[PDB]
Amino acid sequence: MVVTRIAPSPTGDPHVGTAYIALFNYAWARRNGGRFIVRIEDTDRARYVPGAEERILAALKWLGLSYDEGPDVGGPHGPYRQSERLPLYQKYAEELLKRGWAYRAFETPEELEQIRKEKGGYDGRARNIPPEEAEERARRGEPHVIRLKVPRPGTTEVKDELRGVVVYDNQEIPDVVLLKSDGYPTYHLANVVDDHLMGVTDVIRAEEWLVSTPIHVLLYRAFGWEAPRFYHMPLLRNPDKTKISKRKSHTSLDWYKAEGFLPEALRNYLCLMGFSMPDGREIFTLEEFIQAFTWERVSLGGPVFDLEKLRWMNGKYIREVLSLEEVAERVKPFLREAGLSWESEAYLRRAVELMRPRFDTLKEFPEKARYLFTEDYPVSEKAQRKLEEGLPLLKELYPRLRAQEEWTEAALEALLRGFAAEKGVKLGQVAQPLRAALTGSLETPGLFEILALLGKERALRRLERALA
RNA sequence: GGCCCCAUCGUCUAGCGGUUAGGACGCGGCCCUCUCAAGGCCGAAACGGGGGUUCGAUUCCCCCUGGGGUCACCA
Ligand SMILES: Nc1ncnc2c1ncn2[C@@H]1O[C@H](COS(=O)(=O)NC(=O)[C@@H](N)CCC(=O)O)[C@@H](O)[C@H]1O
Ligand SMILES: [Cl-]
Ligand SMILES: [Mg+2]
Repeated sequence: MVVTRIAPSPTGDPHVGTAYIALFNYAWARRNGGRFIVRIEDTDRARYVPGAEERILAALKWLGLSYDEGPDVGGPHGPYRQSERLPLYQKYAEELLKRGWAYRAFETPEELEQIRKEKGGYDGRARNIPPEEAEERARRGEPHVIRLKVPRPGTTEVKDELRGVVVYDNQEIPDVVLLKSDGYPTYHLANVVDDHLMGVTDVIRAEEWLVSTPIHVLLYRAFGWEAPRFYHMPLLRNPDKTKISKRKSHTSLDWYKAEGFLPEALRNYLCLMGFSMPDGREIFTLEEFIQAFTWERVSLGGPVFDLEKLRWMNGKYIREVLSLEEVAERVKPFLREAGLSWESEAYLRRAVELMRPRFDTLKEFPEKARYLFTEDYPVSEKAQRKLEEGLPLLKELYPRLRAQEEWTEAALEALLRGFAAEKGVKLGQVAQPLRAALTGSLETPGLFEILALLGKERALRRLERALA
């Protein structure tokens, strides 16, 4: 059938590139009624960042993905952490040794640096060590690595499902280290052994790996295994076209979550990076994505990750895809994180409704609608100016307001409209300064809905401090 | 620098021999209107260069340019 996987490396924050690739693997597996695996590639102890693994697993679930086999969901071919499979790689590295497909190299890091300076890259000198002496020197505990014994001279063909066949000259393929002197494997060894053992048949990873692929094709041969299909995706980029990175862009998924980006939108956005719906539609669900997926509709150029369009899409979701109630729920954490409180669910909901079209991130709601939840709100210089200029007519309106019994948006509007008429003045000349008195701002939702919201007492109690 | 991949508006893209080269973000204008948004309408904005193939190239082939990847006991 079809078995795909995402093989994150726990070395930092949950990378957006990781989500991007995981999405295409998830779609392809489901579209074929296959399996989607998660394998944690923690083989480099120097770059290992404790706490990374949980964070990446949480981020994929947050985005809406699900996996069938993995670290925390079990599976027939585990463990799903390479660090727990160490003995396994040893066994296969030694098997290559016997098949004559690899050799032991004893050079120190320093000698290798020197060889690289003279000949540029390892020259395979350890191949000239009699196999018996190599084995003997190993039993003595002498530190060493196992390298892939590339067939020289020759040519190695890689088949990319998206670009056709690409020919590599074995002279372009180094005798890569398979097993490190600390007994840990290199990405190359672990990847093939594990992809094979876990049944993967469709390898989808970014294009940065295409040139390493020939090494993998040769490993599958050395073991006498069948190679899976390869699909190399384009690399997400910084605005300056360089491979996306933390110094020039936001690459951390936990950053997007903390900024109030809806996971559904971030997901939707990531799908338009190298893929597009038949009918050009750009707002769609994860389920529609799976259903429409097709390699024929994948673009191969490296897409710039545009934060502005992401904000736009996030706002589109907030106002057209989610219900008023879903938005009101997702806003709470951000209200709490801002130290604001809401009286009740009804109040919150109405507040969110009034602001729905005025914020693109959940974090912006507490910011722009602060005056609706606390009395501790800023007053813009522009709002203060408009307040003083209209102070006189607000004083003449105050008594009319205190007299008003039906505190409804409809009633209030008819009241103020009439007040502006009799005073021979545009509603705006009385509506603008009242807005500043109530909100401390000049950019808010409709006055009547804002006036009604708090209730007669609350609204007037604030209008009074303004006239004071 | 060697090797490999890629190439339509500023950005994400549709196109898959013949189109007024379409859509989206963003940008400008207009309508809406009590502010700001949201929404609607209009607009400016692209096929990197040179060869070919073909009646006919954005599209098919070659070269150059640009961008990216890799040449690590990193992934
Ligand atoms: N800027 C970018 N744009 C788009 N995709 C990007 C990316 N950066 C990383 N990726 C892709 O995300 C997945 C995991 O990245 S990663 O944590 O560094 N780990 C690894 O690359 C290796 N553990 C796995 C390689 C493989 O899948 O065979 C891998 O599929 C990797 O290719
Ligand atoms: Cl990074
Ligand atoms: Mg145009």
